[PDB]
Amino acid sequence: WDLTVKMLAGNEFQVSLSSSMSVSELKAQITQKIGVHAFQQRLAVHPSGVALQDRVPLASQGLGPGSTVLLVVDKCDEPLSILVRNNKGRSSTYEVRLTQTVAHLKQQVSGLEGVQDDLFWLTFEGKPLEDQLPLGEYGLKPLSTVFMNLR
Repeated sequence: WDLTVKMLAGNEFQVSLSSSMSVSELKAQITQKIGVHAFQQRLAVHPSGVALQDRVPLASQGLGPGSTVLLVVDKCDEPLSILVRNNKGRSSTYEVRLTQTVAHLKQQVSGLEGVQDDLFWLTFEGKPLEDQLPLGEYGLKPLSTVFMNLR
């Protein structure tokens, strides 16, 4: 599957989807082309401008081989205030950026809570956060609540 990507603020380039033919794989190929995090990519159908739905298959949104998608990169990486609730249900406020790793947040929580980093993990809406992934890949927002879970 070969697709044209047209960036509003710049270049047009080709990508190939040879695995899942999903939005997730389209975003990953764009990362290889322009070095931008998947969670910062905004995509629409060319030329309608209708936004891509992140869980609907590409085939059902009018897209396949030879289709064109519009791409813009969200320029926003300002700090945002989230909550992390400790083992006793006490929440503390943390300033994070979506380009920081889960490991960055775990360092902040480790210091404020006084719990060595390997004695806990973090969950958002029940899903575990992985140290190496950016906070942005979990859809954290201003006022998101994250849970500290002890071993």
